[PDB]
Amino acid sequence: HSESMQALLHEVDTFADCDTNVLLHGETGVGKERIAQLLHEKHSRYRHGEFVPVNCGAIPDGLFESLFFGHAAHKGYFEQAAGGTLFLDEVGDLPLYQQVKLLRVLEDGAVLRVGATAPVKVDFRLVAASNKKLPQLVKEGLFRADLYYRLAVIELSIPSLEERGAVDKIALFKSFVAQVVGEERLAELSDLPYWLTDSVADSYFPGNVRELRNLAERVGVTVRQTGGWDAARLQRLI
Ligand SMILES: Nc1nc2c(ncn2[C@@H]2O[C@H](COP(=O)(O)OP(=O)(O)OP(=O)(O)O)[C@@H](O)[C@H]2O)c(=O)[nH]1
Ligand SMILES: [Mg+2]
Repeated sequence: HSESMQALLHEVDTFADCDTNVLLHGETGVGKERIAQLLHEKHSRYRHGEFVPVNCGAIPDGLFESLFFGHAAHKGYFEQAAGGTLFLDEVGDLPLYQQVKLLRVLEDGAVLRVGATAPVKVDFRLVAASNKKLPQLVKEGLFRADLYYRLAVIELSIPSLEERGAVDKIALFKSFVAQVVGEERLAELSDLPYWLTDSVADSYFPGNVRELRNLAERVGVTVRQTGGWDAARLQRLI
């Protein structure tokens, strides 16, 4: 890995095993959910519960209540993350009202299942992630200051691929390709063409590691289904 990743994983080593809330920063596809899964499985207690991922930017207002609090039957995300870790991706995309309901769950430590009269305690580790400048959203009143100061305790910054550099881009590409083709079959084929890795290293990935994994999956499947490195087929993919 590069220096950015080693520093980041060092932060993870320091801060994984404790109950404090974590806020992850980074562009789309840098690997924020992977980091949250790391934090989950390096927690000594919460590792035994479920990892519950939630994209707050794909929840329609009509279903927020059902999806988060459940029904008296449906189990919401809070109760699904009992003894585990809740990953709140795109937390900045929450509307203000849903921000307030979340902060009230976080402060009181309980949820009311829709259609119930007694609230039920809840215990989970909170990892939230955003790709936006949350403090500046708070200055504009698009994000609530109470929720922010409750979320933004352990802050981690996940580097982009352009920050990680060409050596890390090429190593990620190669391990993804090897995972798609099989290291043993890769051994029985020609070497990976140099123009391919050069092209990878000199390309900008807006989608960061998601986009790069997609490219390596297309490459690996082409190789797997044709039995070699077709330069026309591969060239089409760049
Ligand atoms: N091997 C490996 N895979 C990685 C690494 N970083 C990211 N990935 C993978 O690349 C993809 C990135 O997806 P996520 O981790 O969910 O990305 P994200 O940053 O949460 O994206 P957003 O949902 O847009 O915030 C996944 O398939 C990850 O497992 C890395 O350092 N090593
Ligand atoms: Mg995600």
